[PDB]
Amino acid sequence: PSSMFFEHNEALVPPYNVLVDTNFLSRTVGAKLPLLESAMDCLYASVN
Amino acid sequence: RPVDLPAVGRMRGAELRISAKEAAAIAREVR
Amino acid sequence: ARQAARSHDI
Amino acid sequence: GAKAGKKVIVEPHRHKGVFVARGGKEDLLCTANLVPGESVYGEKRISVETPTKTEYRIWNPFRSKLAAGILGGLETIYMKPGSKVLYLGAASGTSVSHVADIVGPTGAVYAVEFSHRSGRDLINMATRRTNVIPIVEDARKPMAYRMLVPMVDVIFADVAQPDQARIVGINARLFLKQGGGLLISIKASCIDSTAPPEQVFASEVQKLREDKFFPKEQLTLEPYERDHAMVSCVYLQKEFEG
Amino acid sequence: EAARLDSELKLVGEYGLRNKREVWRVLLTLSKIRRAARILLTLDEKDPKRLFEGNALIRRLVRIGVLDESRMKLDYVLALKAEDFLERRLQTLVYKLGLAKSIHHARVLIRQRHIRVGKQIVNVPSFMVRLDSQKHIDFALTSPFGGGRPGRVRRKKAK
Amino acid sequence: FGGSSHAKGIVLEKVGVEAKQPNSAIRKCVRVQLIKNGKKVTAFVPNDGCLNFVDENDEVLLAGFGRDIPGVRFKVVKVSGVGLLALWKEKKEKPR
Amino acid sequence: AAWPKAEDPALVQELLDCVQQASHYRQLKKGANETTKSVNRGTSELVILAADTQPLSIVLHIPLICEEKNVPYVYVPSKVALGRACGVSRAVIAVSLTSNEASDLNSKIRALRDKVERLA
Amino acid sequence: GNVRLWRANASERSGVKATRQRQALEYNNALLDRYGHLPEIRRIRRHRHL
Amino acid sequence: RVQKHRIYIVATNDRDLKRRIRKIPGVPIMSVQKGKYAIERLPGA
RNA sequence: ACGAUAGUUACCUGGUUGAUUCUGCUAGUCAUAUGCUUGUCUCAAAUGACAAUAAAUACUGAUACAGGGCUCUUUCGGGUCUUGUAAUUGGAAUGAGUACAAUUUAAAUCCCUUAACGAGGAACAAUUGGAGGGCAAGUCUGGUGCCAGCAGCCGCGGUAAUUCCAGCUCCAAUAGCGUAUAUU
Repeated sequence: PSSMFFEHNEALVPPYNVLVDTNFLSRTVGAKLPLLESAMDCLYASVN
Repeated sequence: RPVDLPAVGRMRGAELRISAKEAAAIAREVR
Repeated sequence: ARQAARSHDI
Repeated sequence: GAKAGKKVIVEPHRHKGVFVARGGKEDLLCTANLVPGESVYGEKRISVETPTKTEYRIWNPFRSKLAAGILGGLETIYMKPGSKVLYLGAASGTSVSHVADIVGPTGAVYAVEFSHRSGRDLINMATRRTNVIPIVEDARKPMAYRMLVPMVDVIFADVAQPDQARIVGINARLFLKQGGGLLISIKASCIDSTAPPEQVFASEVQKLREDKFFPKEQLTLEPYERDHAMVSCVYLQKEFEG
Repeated sequence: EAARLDSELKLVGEYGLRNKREVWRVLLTLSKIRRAARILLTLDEKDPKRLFEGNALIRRLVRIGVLDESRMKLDYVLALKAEDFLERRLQTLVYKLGLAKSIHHARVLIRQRHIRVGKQIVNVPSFMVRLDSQKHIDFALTSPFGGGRPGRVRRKKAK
Repeated sequence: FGGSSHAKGIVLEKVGVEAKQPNSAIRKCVRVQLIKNGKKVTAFVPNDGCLNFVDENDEVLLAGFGRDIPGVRFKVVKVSGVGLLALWKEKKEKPR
Repeated sequence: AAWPKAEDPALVQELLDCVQQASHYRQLKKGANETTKSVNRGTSELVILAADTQPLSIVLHIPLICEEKNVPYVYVPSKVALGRACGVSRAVIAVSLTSNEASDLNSKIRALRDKVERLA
Repeated sequence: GNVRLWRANASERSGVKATRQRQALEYNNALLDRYGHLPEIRRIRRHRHL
Repeated sequence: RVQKHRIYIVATNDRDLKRRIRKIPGVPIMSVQKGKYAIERLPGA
């Protein structure tokens, strides 16, 4: 695929598009974590 | 594990036990 | 503990 | 280079109409010319004397993104000989001439130019080749030629406009048969300069599915143009024709 | 991890740095500044601490010039990138200006003291060049390409 | 062993001095007597050449050995206070 | 006829600013023939055409190939100011600044081409 | 939190119908209104999974 | 979807899903680690 | 008003099993010991690799010649087009070092000025780990002949003799890194 340099993605730039999994969502709100705050936390990046 | 249970302590029915150390642990996180 | 391990090294 | 007068042969290409002229050190793309023996833009053309009248025309891929996509090897461009082909973006009609040569004397091309002088070139090529009718008006307002375009099967589109998805949405809604086939050209720098182009491509795709298409193939026409993506999809159904 | 390694290898290639040590230096500084950007987003709008810190920091960042002057928003300050940072790196400005034929060529010039920023010679190719200082990047007067003496090899074949 | 990361010991006898295969580990093994506990164990040297340098009754530093004879846990690292690997690269001489 | 004319409010000055930037960065082709060859080779990022030029058919025939290639072309009302903004000692009526893969001038081109894209 | 759209006439798809298609479906309908009470056909019309 | 576009960052918590996406290159992996989030294969962090 | 005058207007179908397909098959410690390596500049825990700061070991051509070079899902298969060479030459730039002086200073050193020298590799002499491939009139061990295994500086001669994979290949870190144990 385009912009794929040998198992490195050069196109992934903030605002990072992330995908949400079911079990991810489940255990996160189990862990009482504000999803978007914690996402901007780990990323230090603007997310959609 | 059930997702609805809060994590500050344990729950029996509608009763939530919170030990003195956990409320003092919240007393550490506020300061 | 680190002092104990250091002493054993000595 | 592929200098004039060399002896090359022509063989069929897997899409109907298009042939491939291979010879010596050069292999290149070509199409049967309807109006025999007359150039369009000083394009090169290939003669052949069959046991006279038959002559082909080469395309430059660097000139037409349609050509470039075919060289990249799209699956199918839906425009078989006989198929009514709407064009969008009749940029003086070069690729439009090529696509007219594809759809032949039984087909039809309806073209849209918005600029006037480009349109003069366009109607000139229409005056030569009878199977293309021009339409010079604003492609954003398909009310402007709803009296003039009947139901076509394949929409090519290559306008450089930022509202491109909603443009093709409305033109499709007014001019496409159930089981519509379309190709569209994406200049990521024209849609959104800042973003990474692959995501630009994705957003275009999702707007198109929002406008009720189904994408089925997509590629960067890379070694002929930078940051353009050809997208192949179907209107309103899954398999192509019907 | 192959993504990390291919990424850093690509970075040193497009900007011929010396090592992943230099790369991780640039990365750790990016981490500080994007972390400060994130905590500034953790403050809310029309909070005067957020207003003052944000305008001061974006002023700092367009003053060094790595931010484009068109955009002045903390979202884009958070969307900043190390490609822009190594574009800001001194030697890459030399190669972009065209005083050298290659990036390694320009790094050698900065090592053996041919180019100056404004007044003074700088030996280090990783100097932070500001937007105000990007103009005055030229050869030394002591450099043979600037003037003065013809040079060592010129002298030795002229002998 | 013990709590330490290294151990000093005394070369008893390079058992496996009658070996047929060069790089076999029973060639490369040597019984040592760790000093503080006075205990007999056996250890491996990484290379037969270094086995040629090592002789008896020399103080031996050794450590853990972690990655045809699995179970020998130690490997000799320094003899008479000198680095076996530096001898093996011929960097220093061995004090006798 | 020159309906993609640029307006006064600092738009024209931004054009001349990026023009001088491109003359320095050597990413600029100049004069009608070289602009023609650059857009023929498709390398041009954007093309700027004067409007005070003795009869305008030159900067009218250029937008034909600009309409072919679909490159942003824009009308500026002072060719002598183009000459000064390029640093020529001669008045220029046609200029074409091309694109490279690594520059912040490229971001300036992106902003400028978005502005003229909203313009026309 | 859904607004679901269901059909009535549990099988009777929408669409304009060709003449024999709707004659067939009206035929089956009134055919039921005769024979709905036989045990066999009654059970496989009342059989619905809950 | 990830195969088709290759622009996202997936956030899951199954290790088998993790193996699956780890099979393909160039995708980063988010999982909460009971204190916070935890990113696996993104280099810019 | 036409509509179940005793809602029995109920129940009369709760759902084994099996097959196939698609996935699945460690890193941090201001933590101690120790090893290896150290050309420049600042800096300093107790002169200094304990740290920390910046960065040399070179840059650019031409010409000649060869035709492979790589990749990888699916591999006696596919995918992509200019790549190389212990090739022949040409150019420049020089900082470590060498160093007249001047200056600094209680006297010196260092800093800042400074004339002159100071690159062709066999050198102005990069390191540390890991993995791999190639081998004999050699050795050792196993066996229903030639196979296999481990291995191999040791070979017939020969030390002023040899000129060998002629400097084999690849991964990592790089003026720092390895290993042990405790670990987390």
